[PDB]
Amino acid sequence: NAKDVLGLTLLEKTLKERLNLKDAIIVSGDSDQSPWVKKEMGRAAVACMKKRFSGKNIVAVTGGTTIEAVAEMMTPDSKNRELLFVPARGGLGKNQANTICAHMAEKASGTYRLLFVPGQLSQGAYSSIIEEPSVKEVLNTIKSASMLVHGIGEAKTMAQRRNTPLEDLKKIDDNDAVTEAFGYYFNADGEVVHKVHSVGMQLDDIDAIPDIIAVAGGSSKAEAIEAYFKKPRNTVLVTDEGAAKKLLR
Amino acid sequence: AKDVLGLTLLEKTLKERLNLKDAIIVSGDSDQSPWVKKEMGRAAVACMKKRFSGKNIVAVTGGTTIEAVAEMMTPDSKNRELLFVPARGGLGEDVKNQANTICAHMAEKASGTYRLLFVPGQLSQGAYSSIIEEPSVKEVLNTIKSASMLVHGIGEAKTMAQRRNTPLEDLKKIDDNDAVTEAFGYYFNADGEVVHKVHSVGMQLDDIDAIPDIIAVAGGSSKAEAIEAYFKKPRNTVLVTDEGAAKKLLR
Ligand SMILES: O=C[C@@H](O)COP(=O)(O)O
Ligand SMILES: [Cl-]
Ligand SMILES: [Cl-]
Ligand SMILES: [Cl-]
Repeated sequence: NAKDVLGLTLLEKTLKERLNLKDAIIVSGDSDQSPWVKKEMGRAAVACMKKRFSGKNIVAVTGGTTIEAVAEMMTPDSKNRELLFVPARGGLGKNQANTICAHMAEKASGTYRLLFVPGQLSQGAYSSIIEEPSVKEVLNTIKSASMLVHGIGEAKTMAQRRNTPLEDLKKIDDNDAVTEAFGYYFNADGEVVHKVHSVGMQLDDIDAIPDIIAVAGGSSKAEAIEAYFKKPRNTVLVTDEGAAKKLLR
Repeated sequence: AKDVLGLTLLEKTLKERLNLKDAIIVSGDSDQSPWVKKEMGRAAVACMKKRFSGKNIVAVTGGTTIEAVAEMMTPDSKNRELLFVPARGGLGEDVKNQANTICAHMAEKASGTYRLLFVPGQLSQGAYSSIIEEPSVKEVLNTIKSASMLVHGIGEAKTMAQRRNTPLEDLKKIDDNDAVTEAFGYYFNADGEVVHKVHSVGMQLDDIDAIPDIIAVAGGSSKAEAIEAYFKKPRNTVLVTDEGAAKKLLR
């Protein structure tokens, strides 16, 4: 067996003993060194998604480069189950999840619904917009997600990449954020320390989603991945040896 | 990973079909996706390390697939002794694809040692008779006879004949005799029978019987027929391949 000779089976067993994980899927290599490893995580994640699909599916997705790799490897479902894709969230104050969710849907021969992309407005304007019947319909669809597919990032990297207010950068630093996922920053114990001003999915909502698949790897993410899974998330992690071996040794 | 990708079942099907000691299959098709050759390299390396003894004499062939094995080689964590030797040579490859080049790269990457052997293919009878008696050549031939492992590729006959410097007379022979696969300078027909042997120093086909660990690394859809034909006879070999080849073979 390939997974036996590469040592992945024993490694996945141990990663699941260590982290709060429903299951672990580890591909060979370190994506920080070998770019194509992101594509193999993509392949593995798609295969995992397809094993979990029910007859009808609403799949919420995030917008980072590893989820893009999942979209690129997406293929139509052999079982022809019904597939609607949506972004898990949209920022307030470009939505990259929108791009990913459209690409993934086209690749799966599914359908999708995107979130509005507003200019800079007052809170009152945003509050009025989210109650608009057309917008509310997409938010309710996101609330009904049967699956979430998301990345995990280093906190400082994510906060700098965005256009994060100086007040919030200080909050993020001062509260020792180390990891980021779906618009939330968490500390080393996996506790929320800051949330991006967003619409769509909230951390409390993940509890009710039957299938959550986190796709994240590379040796530079070992600490972020460990922190995120310091609490139970009922999540299957698709990762690589880069991250898994650095975490476990 | 292999579970969700269906690779675990594919490997069992392939191992049975070809009578292999083991089959290891990686995701995708190296004909569409170049990185897949790198993953075959990685899996081959793991395979080699699983089978290393305390002291090792590893015979290596050339070609771009074994070069990918070399590229993916890393030092042994158990720090076992590793000497790499080219299994033959004088096969008419450009230097970049010669066993003598690949063996040295693999040794470097493994932090092992290596022996050089360069004896080109089209020496006169007199020059060839004289060169094979030179101490450096005789010594390395003896080392090759002692190989504890062989790592080799498998090619399509036509593809190999074309890439190599193959004399007009021998192309006809390879074609007339319906060769469909090639390995370490032997061309075989669909039944795994030798139909043309390249004259060269070093390991001969009968010698592989005494090598206890043989790892064949070859993939891509274009190779399914060649892989099938090579394994028509018992080879006591582990095959490292990809979805591109295995799925087409079992089609
Ligand atoms: O003898 C078989 C190999 O040289 C095949 O070369 P390749 O790995 O470039 O296909
Ligand atoms: Cl790697
Ligand atoms: Cl991502
Ligand atoms: Cl839409």
